Amino acid sequence: TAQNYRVFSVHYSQFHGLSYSLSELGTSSKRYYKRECPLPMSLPNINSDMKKDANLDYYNFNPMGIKSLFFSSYGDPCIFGSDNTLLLLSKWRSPEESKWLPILDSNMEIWKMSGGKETTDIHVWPLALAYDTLNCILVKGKHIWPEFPLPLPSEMEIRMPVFVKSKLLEENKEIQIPVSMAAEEEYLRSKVLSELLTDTLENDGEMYGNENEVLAALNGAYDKALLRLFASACSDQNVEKALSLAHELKQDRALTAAVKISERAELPSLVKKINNIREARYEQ
Amino acid sequence: MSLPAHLQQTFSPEEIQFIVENEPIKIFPRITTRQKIRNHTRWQLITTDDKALNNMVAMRSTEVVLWIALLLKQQSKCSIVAPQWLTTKELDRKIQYEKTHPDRFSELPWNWLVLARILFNKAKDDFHDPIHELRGKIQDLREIRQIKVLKGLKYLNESHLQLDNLSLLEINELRPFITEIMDKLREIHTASLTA
Amino acid sequence: DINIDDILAELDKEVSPQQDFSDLMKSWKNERCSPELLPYPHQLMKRLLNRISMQSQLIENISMGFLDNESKLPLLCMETELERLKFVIRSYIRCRLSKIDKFSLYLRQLNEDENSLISLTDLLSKDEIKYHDTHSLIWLKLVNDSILKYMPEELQAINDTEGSVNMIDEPDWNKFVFIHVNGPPDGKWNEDPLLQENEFGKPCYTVTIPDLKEEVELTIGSIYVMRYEVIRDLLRDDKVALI
Repeated sequence: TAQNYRVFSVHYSQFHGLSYSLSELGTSSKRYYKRECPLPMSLPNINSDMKKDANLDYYNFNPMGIKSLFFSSYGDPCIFGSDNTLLLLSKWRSPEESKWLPILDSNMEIWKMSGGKETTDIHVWPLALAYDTLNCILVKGKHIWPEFPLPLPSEMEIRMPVFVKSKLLEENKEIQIPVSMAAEEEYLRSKVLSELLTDTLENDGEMYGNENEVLAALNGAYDKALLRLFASACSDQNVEKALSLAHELKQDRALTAAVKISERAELPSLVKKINNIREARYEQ
Repeated sequence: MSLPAHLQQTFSPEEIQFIVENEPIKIFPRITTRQKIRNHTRWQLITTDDKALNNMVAMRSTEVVLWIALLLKQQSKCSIVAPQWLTTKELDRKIQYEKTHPDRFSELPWNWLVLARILFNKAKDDFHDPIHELRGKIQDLREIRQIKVLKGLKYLNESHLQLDNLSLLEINELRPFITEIMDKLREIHTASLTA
Repeated sequence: DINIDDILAELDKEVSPQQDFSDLMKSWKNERCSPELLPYPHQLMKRLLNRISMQSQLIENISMGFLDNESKLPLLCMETELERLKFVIRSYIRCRLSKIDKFSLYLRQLNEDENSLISLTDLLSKDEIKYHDTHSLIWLKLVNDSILKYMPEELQAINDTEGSVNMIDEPDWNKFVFIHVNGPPDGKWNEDPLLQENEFGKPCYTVTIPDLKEEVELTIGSIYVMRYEVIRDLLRDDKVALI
C-alpha cells in the first residue's frame, strides 16, 4: 500500500516471520524509514484450526487474513486483520522511535455499541482512517465480505483498548462507561493525537489550514482530562497522586483551575503544592 | 383574498415539507470543496451556515441543511445518511413501545413521516436496511398511531387537549377537525354560561 | 462524589443571519395560525430585506464575472436559497394582508380609539398601512354608492356596532390553536419566572381558563390544543410556539 510519495509493505516468510518495511521513494531522494523490522500483528493460527463458520473461504482467499494496510491522512501506516485492532506508527519518522500503538478495538467498540451482546454477525471492512475517522463497511450477516451494492462507509471513532470488562460490567444486562476510566481514555487519545499532529506540523507543514486550531482544542481537552483526573485523585484524599498528575498540565489556566480544585476538594495541603507548581511555571 | 381558502388556518403538506427541509441532516460528500494550502466560489448563504459546505471532504461526514443535501443528492455529489431512528431495530423498538403503552404515543421525532417520505423518494439507495422493510414498518407505525388518535378524538372537550408526542404531519392533518369541533363545543358552553 | 461541573463551566466562560431566518420562520408559523393580527417585526424584516437586496446584488455581480473553475453549485444554491427566503416572506406578508382584510374595521376602530393601548404604526408595516387605508376607502366607496346611497343616515354607517348584530368583526380570541411549549427562550430555566415546577420533576407553566375557572399545567416540551386567549401572554413572550 502506497501513499503519495511513500511505500509501505509487509514481508512474510516461514523463517523470518512478519516483517514490515516503510520506504519513502520521494521525488528525488529515496529516504528510507524502516527495513524488515518485526511487527506486532497477530497472524490467525488458533482460529485457522478447522474451527470456523464461513471464514474458511475468506481465509483461503487471504491466507494471512490481513484485511488492509491503509495509510492515514497524515501518512501514518495502519494495519487491520483478524484481531480487529488498528495498528498505528506514532513516531514513525525516527527508526529508533518506532511505536506500534493499537488505536482502535473493533470487537470492544462493537460490543459497547450493540447493547451488551457479544455479537459476531457484525464484521468490519476498513477502508481508510483520517484523524479519528475510520471509514469501514459494517456488513451484517454470515458473509464477511460485502456484496456488489457496496454499503455506505459508516464511520467509527478510534478508542484505546483501555476499556476493562470488569469495570464495564458494572451494569450487567447505550452501554454505560465508567467515568473514572472514560476521562483517562480521552486523555490517552488526546495525547496520542497531539503527538501525531506535532510530527506533521513542523515536518509536513500545514495541510488544511486548521491543524493549529484543532491541535489547540485537542490540547484544551487534554488538560481538561488532566483536571478531571486531578479531581478524581483528590476525591480519594491522595495528595501525592494529584501532585504527580499536576506536573503534566500544559495550559497555566488549567493549573489555576487545579488550584481551585485543590482549595475546594477538602485538600488544603494540595493548595500550597499546586501554587508552587504554578510559581515555578511563572519562570518556565 | 390574498390568502386562498385552503391555506386559511392550516399548512398545506407542501409547506410542511418545506419546513422539514430546513432541518440539518448528516451527509457523506462525494466532492471536496476544502481549499488546499497550495479560483473557486464559496456558498456564502444567508439563511444557514456555509462553514460546513466550504469544508466538505469526500467521504467525511458533515451536517448540512436538508434542502441542500437533497440538491446535492440530485447529482451523485453526496450521500444522505439516514437518521438513527430510521433503522429496522429502532422502528421495531418504537412499534413495541406503541403496542405496550396504549394511552400515549411513542417518542418519534416531529418530522418522522415527512423525513421518511423524502428520504425514501430521493435517497432510496443510502439505507443500510432494505427499504422494502423500512416502508413496511413506517406504515405499521402510522397505522398504530392512527388507531390511538381516533380513540382520543373521543375526548374532544371544550377546555384543552394534550396530544403529547404527536408528529407534525399528523397534527397538521388533524387540525381542521379538532380545532373546529372544539370551537363549536366551546361556543355551546359559552352560550350556556351567559349568566 | 462531589460534582465538578461548576469549575468545568468556569473554565469555559472566557444577531446572526441563521437566527434572523429562524425568527422569520417562527413569526410566519405564529402568524399562520393565530386568530389575531400579530405585531409586525419591523427590525427583523428590515434586516431580511437588506439581506435579500445585498445577496441579489452579489449574485448578479458573480454572474457578470462568470459572463467573461466551472463551479456552479454555489451559485445554484444561492439562487434557490434566495427563492426559498423570498417565498417565506411572500407567504408571511400575504397572510398578514388577508388578516388585515378580515379585520379592517376592527383595526380602524383601534386606530380611532385614543384609549387604545396599541397603534397601527406599532402593529402594521408602512405598506400594510397604505394597503389598509386604500382598501378600506375603496370598499367604502363601493358599498356606499351601491347599497348605502339608498339607505337613511341612521343605517348608513359602515361600522355600526349598536345595531341588532355587531357589524365590526373581532378576532376569535378563544379560538383553539396547537401550541408546543418551548419553555423560556434562553437555555436557563430557574431565571425565568412563571415556571412553577410540576411533580415528577418536569417544569411547567400554569394558565387558568376564566370561563371554566380551571387551572391547567403546561408542561415544557409538550403539545396542547389550548384557547388562544389563554395562551396569548405566553406566545407574546415566545415561551410557547404555535405548531
